[PDB]
Amino acid sequence: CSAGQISQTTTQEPAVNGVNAQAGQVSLRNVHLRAPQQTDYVEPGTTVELLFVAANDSSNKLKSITSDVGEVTLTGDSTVPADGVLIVGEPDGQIQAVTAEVELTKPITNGLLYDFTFTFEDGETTVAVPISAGEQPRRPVPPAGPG
Amino acid sequence: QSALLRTGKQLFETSCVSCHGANLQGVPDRGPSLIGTGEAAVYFQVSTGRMPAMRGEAQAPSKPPHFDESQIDALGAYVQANGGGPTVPRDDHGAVAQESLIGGDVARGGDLFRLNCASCHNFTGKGGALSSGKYAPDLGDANPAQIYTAMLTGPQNMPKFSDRQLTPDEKRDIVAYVRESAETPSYGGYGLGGFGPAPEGMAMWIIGMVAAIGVAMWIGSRA
Amino acid sequence: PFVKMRPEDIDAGGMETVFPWRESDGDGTTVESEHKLTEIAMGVRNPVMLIRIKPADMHRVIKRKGQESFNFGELFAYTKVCSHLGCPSSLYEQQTYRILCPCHQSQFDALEFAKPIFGPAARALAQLPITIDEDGYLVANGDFVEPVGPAFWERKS
Amino acid sequence: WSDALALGWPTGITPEAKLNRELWIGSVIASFAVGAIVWGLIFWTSAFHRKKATDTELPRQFGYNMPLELTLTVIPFLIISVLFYFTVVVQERMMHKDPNPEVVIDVTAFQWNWKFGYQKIAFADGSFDYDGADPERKEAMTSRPEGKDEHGIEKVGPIRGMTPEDRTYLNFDKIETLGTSSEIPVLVLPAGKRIEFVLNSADVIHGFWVPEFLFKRDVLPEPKANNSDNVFQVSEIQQTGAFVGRCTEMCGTFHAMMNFEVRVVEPNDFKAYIDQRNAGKTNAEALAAINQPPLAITTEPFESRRGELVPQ
Amino acid sequence: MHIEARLFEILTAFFALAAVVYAVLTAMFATGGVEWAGTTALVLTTGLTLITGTFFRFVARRLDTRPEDYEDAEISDGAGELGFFAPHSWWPILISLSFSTAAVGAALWLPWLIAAGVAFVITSVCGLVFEYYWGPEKH
Amino acid sequence: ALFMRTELAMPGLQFLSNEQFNQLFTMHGTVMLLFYATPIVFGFANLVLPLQIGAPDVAFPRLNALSFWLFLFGALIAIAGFITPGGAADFGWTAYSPLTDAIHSPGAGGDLWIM
Amino acid sequence: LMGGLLTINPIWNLGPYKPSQVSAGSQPDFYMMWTDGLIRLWPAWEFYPFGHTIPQGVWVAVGMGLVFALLIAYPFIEKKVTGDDAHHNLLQRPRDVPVRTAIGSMAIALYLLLTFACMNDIIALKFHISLNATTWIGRIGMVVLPAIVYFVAYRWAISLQRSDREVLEHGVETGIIKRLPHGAYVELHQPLGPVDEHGHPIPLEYAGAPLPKRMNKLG
Amino acid sequence: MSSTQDRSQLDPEVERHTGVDVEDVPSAEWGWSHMPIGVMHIGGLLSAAFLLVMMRGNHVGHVEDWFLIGFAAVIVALVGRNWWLRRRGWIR
Ligand SMILES: CC(C)=CCC/C(C)=C/CC/C(C)=C\CC/C(C)=C/CC/C(C)=C/CC/C(C)=C/CC/C(C)=C\CC/C(C)=C/CC/C(C)=C/CC1=C(C)C(=O)c2ccccc2C1=O
Ligand SMILES: CCCCCCCCCCCCCCCC(=O)O[C@H](COC(=O)CCCCCCC[C@@H](C)CCCCCCCCC)COP(=O)(O)O[C@H]1[C@H](O)[C@H](O)[C@H](O)[C@@H](O)[C@@H]1O
Ligand SMILES: CCCCCCCCCCCCCCCC(=O)O[C@H](COC(=O)CCCCCCC[C@@H](C)CCCCCCCCC)COP(=O)(O)O[C@H]1[C@H](O)[C@H](O)[C@H](O)[C@@H](O)[C@@H]1O
Ligand SMILES: CCCCCCCCCCCCCCCC(=O)O[C@H](COC(=O)CCCCCCC[C@@H](C)CCCCCCCCC)COP(=O)(O)O[C@H]1[C@H](O)[C@H](O)[C@H](O)[C@@H](O)[C@@H]1O
Ligand code: HEC
Ligand code: HEC
Ligand SMILES: *C[C@@H](COC(=O)CCCCCCCCCCCCCCC)OC(=O)CCCCCCCC[C@@H](C)CCCCCCCC
Ligand SMILES: *C(=O)CCCCCCCCCCCCCCC
Ligand code: FES
Ligand SMILES: [Cu+2]
Repeated sequence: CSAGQISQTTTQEPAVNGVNAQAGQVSLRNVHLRAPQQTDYVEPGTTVELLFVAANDSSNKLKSITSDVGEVTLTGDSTVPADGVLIVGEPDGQIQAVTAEVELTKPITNGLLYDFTFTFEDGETTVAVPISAGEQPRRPVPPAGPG
Repeated sequence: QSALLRTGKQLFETSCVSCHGANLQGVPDRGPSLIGTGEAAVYFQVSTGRMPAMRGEAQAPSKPPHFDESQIDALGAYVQANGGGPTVPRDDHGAVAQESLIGGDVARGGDLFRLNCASCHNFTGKGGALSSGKYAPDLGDANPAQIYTAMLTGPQNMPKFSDRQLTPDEKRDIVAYVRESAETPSYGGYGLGGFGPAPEGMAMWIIGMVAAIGVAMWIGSRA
Repeated sequence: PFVKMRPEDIDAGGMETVFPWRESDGDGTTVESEHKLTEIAMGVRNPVMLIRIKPADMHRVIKRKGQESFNFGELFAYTKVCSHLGCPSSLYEQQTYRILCPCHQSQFDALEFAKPIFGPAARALAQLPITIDEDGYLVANGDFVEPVGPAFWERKS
Repeated sequence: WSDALALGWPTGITPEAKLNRELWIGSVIASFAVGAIVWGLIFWTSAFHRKKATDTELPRQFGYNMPLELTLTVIPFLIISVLFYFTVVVQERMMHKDPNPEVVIDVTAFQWNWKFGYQKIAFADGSFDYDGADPERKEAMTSRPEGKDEHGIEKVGPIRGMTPEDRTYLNFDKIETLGTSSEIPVLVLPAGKRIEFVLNSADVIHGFWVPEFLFKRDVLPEPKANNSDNVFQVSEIQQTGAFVGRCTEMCGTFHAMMNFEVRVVEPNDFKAYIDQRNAGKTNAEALAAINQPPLAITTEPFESRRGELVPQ
Repeated sequence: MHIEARLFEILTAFFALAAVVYAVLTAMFATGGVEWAGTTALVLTTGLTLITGTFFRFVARRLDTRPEDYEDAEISDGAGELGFFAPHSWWPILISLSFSTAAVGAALWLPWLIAAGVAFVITSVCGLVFEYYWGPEKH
Repeated sequence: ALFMRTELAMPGLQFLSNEQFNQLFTMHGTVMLLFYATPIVFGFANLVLPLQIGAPDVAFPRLNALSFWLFLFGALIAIAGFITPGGAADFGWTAYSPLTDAIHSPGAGGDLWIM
Repeated sequence: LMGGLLTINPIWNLGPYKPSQVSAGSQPDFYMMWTDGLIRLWPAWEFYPFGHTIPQGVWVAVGMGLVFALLIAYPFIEKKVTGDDAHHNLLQRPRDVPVRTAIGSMAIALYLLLTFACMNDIIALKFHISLNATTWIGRIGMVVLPAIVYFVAYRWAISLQRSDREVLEHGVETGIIKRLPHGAYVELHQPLGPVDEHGHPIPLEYAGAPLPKRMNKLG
Repeated sequence: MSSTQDRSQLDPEVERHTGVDVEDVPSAEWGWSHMPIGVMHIGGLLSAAFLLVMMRGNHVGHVEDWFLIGFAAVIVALVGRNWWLRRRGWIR
């Protein structure tokens, strides 16, 4: 009975940090926020970078503003997807051109979900983007004195 | 090398884009997304053989590998260039490091394998059952780089024990344990599996107790 | 043996076993420690799995009463000691989100609250509240709201 | 009358298919001319009932009629002999094997979708000095000088010296009409040329079966090694438009999801197709450049979902 | 007997004819060469009917007309004592359980179950073949 | 077959999945060819062939029980792919080899089908 | 031989007991695998009285107290049911007492079910079955498979009776002779007791003994 | 032929009157040989009632409840057929 119809394999998510978004005719996969998280929250004014791909299911290429909170800037090399990808920047170890990044003006921490609204030529989607890092291992905790 | 990325693309187009959409996306309810999983994920999922698969079932099982090491680097670097995430650890030759991964400790690896995951598999790394048809596999036929990239990017139903959840010292330490727990012989007899009492029962009955009743019917008569 | 924890350590689709360490009982380098410190490792009702649900699957979650703010974004903390007969339910399935126990194979739903999907258990496996500390470390936001181990007579009123 | 008597073919679009359909019409005339007289024999020997006036007296009781047996062992042999001669004279016209084709399509056929090649074009009208690429055919000939042991073996490979996971049969091309799981692969072909099809499959046997070619072939994995003349020419294609193409072996699960199209365009539309694709455009853009609807028109790219009771 | 030797001689003539004509028609007329996969199957189905027909011809020459096989033979001409048939026996069900355990060890690749099923095959095959040869218990 | 034919009654995948259908015609083709026809061609033999040739019993009267019980316990362990979670053989009755080698259709049901 | 040649309880492969780490098997020794297999199969029925809790584990604490109270006190149970108020020294062959053999085979197969669904985990591991499916197979099997094995056991004991109550009315079976003047086939039965003047002997009475069914086992 | 006869005087016994006759089962005096048949009817019916109670539990897979309905309806059908045939004396 486990064979086909509601399968435990094709009804799955990839083991990766950022969310997906099938809606709005732009295939929007692995959107996350690369944010080196120094304290409780990352303080306002810190520039932290938003990452995704924007695959096309055909051409939707516009990337109007895509801003909910944090003053999202973009790059003019944005009219890429004609049944193709839009790789934003290097997420994590992508060694090989759109520096999408936010100037927070709100304290954000890792482990939360933050509603970003990606608007396109076809529509907009709220994604509840996470904070991610494929960073180096954890910064060294101070070893506690016994007692 | 860009020709290596092109080789990864040539193998990508003619094996999977029925279930990954050829923009490294996810074909909905037929195959999930693939960016961000990375070269480590593709090394474990094709070097074991699993993901060039043939049905979406309870879980996609192990199988012979569909590509070789001269092409896994191409396919994993292609998925890391399209996406980007964990990478497979490599030695001073540029090839995939498989022997430099066994850590210098085993007992820490024993306790850490035992705490963090041996709930699912077994003590020595034999398989274990899972919820609805899915199952943990045996760790005996497991390349150490596949073990590191198995815990590094968790394929199916296993948690991805990340670079920050378990440190690479700890992950080298776990693959030091499992390559000397599924490799060391069973001290003191045949190893009736790795999990104890049910094979020991079934080998009590048909090996020991059937021989006992056979001796008892050779000695006593019947009337 | 106990390293303090951040949310950036565990990532999406990850079980991780946490223990109630404190700032008082520090490293295991003193004999007044390793007995407030192995007490944590020997006490039955201590282990808690720290679930990091993939944030594409946060719309499938439905919390229960008195327990709506016991997440931390997508960090859940369900106990490891199961509902009935107290084995650690340290099997965890991402992409189906089921805390499976080994001793009697009783699933629990990681999404909603650890209600038993299937098995011989009939009670919600307990959930621990989470906040981050000053300096950004994962701490418990109090005690469990229910007794955490296996069931017995004096319970549920 | 000619379509309903032919047990409902699709009518031919190549002279291969026209002549094959004529032989099927003649052969169902032969099969119904056998079955009509033999159903006449059965439904007229069901006029030999047990008669009510038939007393306790058995029938003719004969058996063992040698001259009648010689006649009806000679006449089905004549039927199958004339059908075998017409079969062989149409078997000559299935691959004429012209060394001078007009457009060669490298139909490779991977796990659960297709990819069409355009390996070589050469018009007898005079156009299209176009060829195939071939830097992509790199091997997996595992000629490593030493394996797990330390000396002597220099192990070369499993099959013919190479690994099974090899891909050296698998020829590629600059132009590639790749078929994704949400866009059906659209081969387009010039009307009235000599269209060669060289067939390879990356993984597993299935079938290049256009219904209206009235012909198929199986994409065997390494067909040169497996004695399989995979290649076949199609003599012309008269009728333009779009034609469905199915998949006609067993591939594994997503097997009805392997449809393609062979859209037959005019030769100047073929000019404006590839000369609006050498300047690199995808399939929908190249079909929009020749005033023709870009998506697959005779088959929709049906559901990536799994059922009508899966929750989306 | 006579007619089984003639029967498998007819099958031997046709199988040898088909084997040699398939070998010499796939030597030419084929794409690469001899098919080698129905050719040797035809050569050894010729071998099958060679073994059966050669043994039946060996028997049919070293025999008279059998009082069974003789046309116009009364029943009292061949009414003697036939050989032993087995009565009731519960070993074939154990043969099948043993060979099925070995097969599901060879399907679900369980080498312990392969070895145990082969051990049950040996035990049950012994129980079948010794069934009418165990002497009484000597006490 | 009635499950397959409920499935083909409408162009959707309305009743059961793709993979269950590919298991469905395969196990169906076997338990109509190799587990329905192939046994009954000796089942009528064990009915009436010793009756027709004047034989007291069939010639190897334990090995006929062995034939029947090996048949039934090959048939049950070939139907036993349906107990498996990925199900039985999705490749056809024809079972062509680039689809049956363990890279392709890797489940346990094909192995149970084979043995 | 099996203490040397076969490993058992490899406690070094296992760990020290720490209450935060488990195996996947976690199964007891086999003579107690029917107990928590009964935990693995009892379908999560808990009660909640006024401010308290009866959990699942009460049931098997009843259930192990149930089966033992049927296994200690069985001879008094069937002394009440049957009416065996007699000093019995001779045994009865287990075919000669079909409902008691069938109740016993219910208990044997119920034990085999509760055990064979206590390695539920490793069965669903190796013999590739859904784990939920094999514990439902056990959970229905403990209700329907004692009924199936009761039917098969009772009628199989009666047919084992009839199989050695026709070896007395007839002989013991051997090879076949044909009858001489006509075409017949008799099995040439060899009688066990005194014979009459014709093709049938004096049929013996049953005596609770294993009667030989092969002339092989005779001289 | 190398065998002796067998003669066993047991303590033969309800006392040889109510139960099963010695031609229904070929040895009824040699042991207990008849369960009263209301016990197995109510045992089957209570088995099917238990399989129907087994829906109540931790449960999301309703593909199982069709197996429980199926194995309960089979047992209810067998018990009802068997009781109906004894109510009519094994007819149809
Ligand atoms: C005789 C019977 C128990 C009647 C008692 C009276 C009855 C009414 C009391 C109530 C019992 C009912 C209500 C509940 C059942 C619970 C059950 C009886 C628990 C008590 C423990 C005990 C008495 C169990 C029953 C006795 C036991 C099953 C007898 C063994 C079976 C036979 C008759 C012996 C010969 C078998 C021997 C030759 C070996 C053959 C090989 C076969 C395959 C062994 C089967 C087998 C077994 C039996 C395992 O235990 C086992 C454990 C772990 C792994 C595998 C196996 C395994 O394969
Ligand atoms: C005579 C002189 C004295 C010498 C001493 C003799 C005593 C034996 C002990 C000596 C050392 C041998 C033990 C080896 C060490 C050892 O443990 O034995 C393993 C177990 O493996 C297997 O099963 C494969 C073995 C198959 C052989 C036949 C199976 C035995 C059968 C007969 C047992 C019967 C049981 C009852 C059947 C039930 C009846 C059912 C109806 C095999 O190791 P290996 O194959 O190499 O690899 C492992 C991987 O199997 C493993 O999956 C992997 O996970 C790793 O463990 C890896 O190390
Ligand atoms: C010699 C006779 C054999 C009996 C042996 C054992 C009986 C010993 C009784 C001695 C103590 C009597 C009351 C004082 C001892 C006491 O105060 O506690 C009680 C502790 O007695 C128990 O263990 C068991 C009984 C509980 C009281 C009532 C039980 C019997 C009745 C009520 C049940 C039958 C009717 C209901 C349904 C029946 C079955 C199905 C219909 C109840 O626990 P609890 O209520 O959870 O109270 C908590 C504080 O303990 C803690 O400090 C504090 O933290 C609190 O928060 C709380 O946790
Ligand atoms: C030694 C030889 C032994 C031979 C025994 C052979 C077994 C007999 C037949 C067994 C049929 C098994 C069919 C199971 C097929 C199956 O997987 O169904 C599952 C649950 O079904 C079931 O277990 C119900 C079937 C219960 C069978 C009735 C038991 C009969 C007894 C008599 C047999 C006991 C034998 C024990 C032998 C012990 C020795 C005794 C001497 C649904 O749950 P699940 O798959 O996890 O969840 C789904 C997602 O997977 C899926 O994606 C989604 O779509 C949803 O469907 C979701 O619910
Ligand atoms: C069955 C068709 C299919 C085949 C062929 C295929 N994929 Fe898979 N892919 C899937 C399915 C189904 C999964 C589900 C398993 C999962 O995601 O946990 C998946 C998941 C993956 C994963 C794991 C993702 C993660 O987050 O862990 C990787 C890596 C992957 N595929 C890569 C590949 C590569 C590389 C190829 C070779 C070009 C390939 N696949 C071929 C469909 C396929
Ligand atoms: C459910 C919890 C789960 C836990 C936790 C888990 N595994 Fe996995 N493991 C699985 C499953 C399921 C697979 C199979 C995934 C697949 O087939 O795509 C697997 C695959 C593997 C494999 C591949 C086996 C092979 O034949 O190639 C290895 C090795 C492995 N795991 C080891 C580990 C390691 C190392 C850890 C971390 C210390 C771990 N397991 C934790 C369930 C788990
Ligand atoms: C996905 C599931 C389909 O399940 C559903 O969707 C609906 C559930 C169907 C309801 C079940 C009704 C059955 C009633 C039982 C009546 C049986 C006859 C009398 C028995 C007392 O897919 C499946 O689960 C399909 C189920 C797989 C069936 C396997 C067939 C048996 C295989 C064999 C290994 C079993 C061992 C022996 C069986 C008996 C042998 C006799 C010779
Ligand atoms: C679960 O993964 C199985 C997938 C395929 C299930 C299809 C079931 C079709 C019917 C099988 C019938 C078997 C015997 C039933 C007896 C009535
Ligand atoms: S012991 Fe884990 S739920 Fe019963
Ligand atoms: Cu196909």
